[PDB]
Amino acid sequence: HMTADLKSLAKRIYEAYLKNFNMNKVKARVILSGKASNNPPFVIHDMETLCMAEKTLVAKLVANGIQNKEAEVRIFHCCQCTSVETVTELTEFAKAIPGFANLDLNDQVTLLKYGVYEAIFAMLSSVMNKDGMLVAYGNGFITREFLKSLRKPFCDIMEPKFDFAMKFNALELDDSDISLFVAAIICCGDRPGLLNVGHIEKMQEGIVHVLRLHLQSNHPDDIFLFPKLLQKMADLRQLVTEHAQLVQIIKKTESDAALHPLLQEIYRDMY
Amino acid sequence: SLLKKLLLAPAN
Ligand SMILES: CC(C)(CCCCCC(O)CCCCCC(C)(C)C(=O)O)C(=O)O
Repeated sequence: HMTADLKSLAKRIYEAYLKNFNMNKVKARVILSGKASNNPPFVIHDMETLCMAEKTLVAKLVANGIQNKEAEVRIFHCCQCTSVETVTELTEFAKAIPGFANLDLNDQVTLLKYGVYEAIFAMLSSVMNKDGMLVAYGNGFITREFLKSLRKPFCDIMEPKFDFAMKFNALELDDSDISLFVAAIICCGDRPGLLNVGHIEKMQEGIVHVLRLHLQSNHPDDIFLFPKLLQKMADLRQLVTEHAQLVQIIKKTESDAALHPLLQEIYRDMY
Repeated sequence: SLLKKLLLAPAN
C-alpha cells in the first residue's frame, strides 16, 4: 500500500513522462501490432528504401549540409537529431521530478550528462522489436538487418541496443513502470563528480521505493521484477560506457561524422 | 554549457 505522498510522486512522474515524450510504449505497440490501421510504417530495409525515405527529409538534410554525405553518415546525423530531441525532453522530464530543480545546478548537469543515454536506450526498447525499430514518430520502420549491413563502425551502433531491448521488453513493462524507472536512472547518486551525494541518494531512495511498491502492485506475478530492473540499470550503465567508447572511435576515425554540440558536451570526458 | 541552458529554461 502506498501513502499519499508516494502516490502523488508516482502520478507526477507518470504525467511528466506522458507530457514530455512524444513516443511512448502504448503508441508504439499499437503501430507495431498493425491492429489499429492497415497502413503500416514505411519500411527502410536497404539503400534504395533509405534514399526514398530521405526524399521526405530533403529539407532537413540540405539545411544541415548532409544531403551529399555517405549513407552511413546521413543516418548517423539523423540519429543525432533524434538524440538531441530526446535529451531536451529528458531535461524537461527531470525538472518535473520533485527535488531535481532544487539541486545544485552542476549536480543537475552531472545527473543529465550520465543519465540521459541510459534513459534513451531504456526507452528506445519501446519502439524496437526483433526485426527493427520505429523511426520518425512511428511513421517509418528501419530493419535490424539493414543496420547490421552498414559499414563498420556504423553497423556496431544499434545491434547491442536491440540485444538489450529484446531482454528488456520481455519484462512487459508499461509506461507507468518505465516513467519511474527513467526517474530512478536520472536520480542516480553514484555519478562521477556529484557534489551533494547524500542528498541525491535520499531523493533516489524515495523514487526507487515508489518503483518497488508500484511494481509489486502492477506486476504481482513477477515477484522479483524490481531486482531484475536494478540489474537492468547496471546493464544500461555498461551499455552506455561501451556506446561512448564507440562514439569516441567514430570521432577519431570518421572525418565526416561531426557531433552536434549538445551531444559533444554530454560525451566530453564522460567515461 | 548547452545542458545548463536547457536546465535554466522556463517550464513549457
Ligand atoms: C536515421 C534513420 C535511418 C532512422 C532514424 C534514427 C533514430 C535514432 C535512434 O533513436 C537511435 C539512437 C542511437 C544513438 C545515436 C547516436 C547519434 C550515436 C547518439 O546519440 O549517440 C533515418 O530514418 O534516416
